[PDB]
Amino acid sequence: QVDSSPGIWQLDCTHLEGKVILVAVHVASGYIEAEVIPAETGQETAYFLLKLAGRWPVKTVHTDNGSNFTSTTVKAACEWAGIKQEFGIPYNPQSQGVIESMNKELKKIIGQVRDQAEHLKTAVQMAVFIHNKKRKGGIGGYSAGERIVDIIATDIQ
Amino acid sequence: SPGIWQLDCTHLEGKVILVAVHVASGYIEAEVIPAETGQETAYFLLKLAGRWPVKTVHTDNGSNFTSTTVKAACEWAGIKQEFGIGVIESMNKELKKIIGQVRDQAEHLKTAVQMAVFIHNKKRYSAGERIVDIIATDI
Ligand SMILES: Cc1ccc(-c2c([C@H](OC(C)(C)C)C(=O)O)c(C)nc3ccccc23)cc1
Ligand SMILES: Cc1ccc(-c2c([C@H](OC(C)(C)C)C(=O)O)c(C)nc3ccccc23)cc1
Ligand SMILES: [Mg+2]
Ligand SMILES: [Mg+2]
Repeated sequence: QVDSSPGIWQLDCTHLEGKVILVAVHVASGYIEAEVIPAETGQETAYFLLKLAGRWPVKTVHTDNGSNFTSTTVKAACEWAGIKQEFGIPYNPQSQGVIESMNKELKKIIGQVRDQAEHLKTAVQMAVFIHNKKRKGGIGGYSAGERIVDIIATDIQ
Repeated sequence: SPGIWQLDCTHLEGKVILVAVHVASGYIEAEVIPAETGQETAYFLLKLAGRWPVKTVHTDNGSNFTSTTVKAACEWAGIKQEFGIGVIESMNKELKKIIGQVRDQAEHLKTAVQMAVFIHNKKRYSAGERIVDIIATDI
């Protein structure tokens, strides 16, 4: 029911200190990318999608019906880059549940490191690093950053 | 080799473009930064370090690259910095060539920069496929 194909991503906006955090999760691996955007608008979300599309083979982006995600400028970026958009209810279990859990875990890590940085965006990037490098499943287990690169490499191969 | 990166700043329309190149694959990441300072370069490095296993960053002697803030980000993330000692200079020349082709298609320079990064990394294996394979086979 939850699409874990190598090209599937879940995106959503979370909030802290009156600021907007655009977060993306590569569903199958748990790898995340986050950015603090000045406004919760299509222009900022489309620029974020353009950057994400340049690194990974993004085939599908699952979002809620938020005005920034359903905007013309996001549709133009997804269409230009060759990405499919799927809209669902905010926090729905099939297409928004993986990003819901990642946002909750991301906020927990930001709260731990917040003291270490002056700006929120810095603490957000420190928390993204900590999340993507954390090792899951036993001592010799792999991290999200290692899982994404392996999932995509074995998908190509 | 799997963790070696090169960083440099190029300029267009009075704006600063911070460009990273994964030497072994030709994969690039670029960002338009408001100022050519340590703060902007350290934030960019913090983002890059979160996706790829960056072991070394090679740069020139530019004040933004030799700053205490960049050193603090590299020390925190566990990255080694090397200064002086032309992969990024060829990538900055190719990136400007692609931006010039697509510049008409976008209003903002940053958008054209990201469109050019997409075109470069997907060209085709492609630079985007080479990085992911180099790192997966390294692991
Ligand atoms: C992991 C980490 C990296 C850099 C800093 C740092 C920051 C941070 O901001 C950015 C540069 C923009 C990343 C911040 O928000 O604290 C600042 C404003 N000045 C500094 C001065 C000296 C040493 C370090 C810094 C803090 C933590
Ligand atoms: C690949 C691509 C995606 C979106 C645009 C786009 C932009 C651009 O900016 C971002 C939204 C921030 C990407 C830009 O700089 O031209 C703007 C300001 N208005 C639009 C209106 C209608 C359709 C598209 C756009 C341009 C290129
Ligand atoms: Mg939402
Ligand atoms: Mg220079």
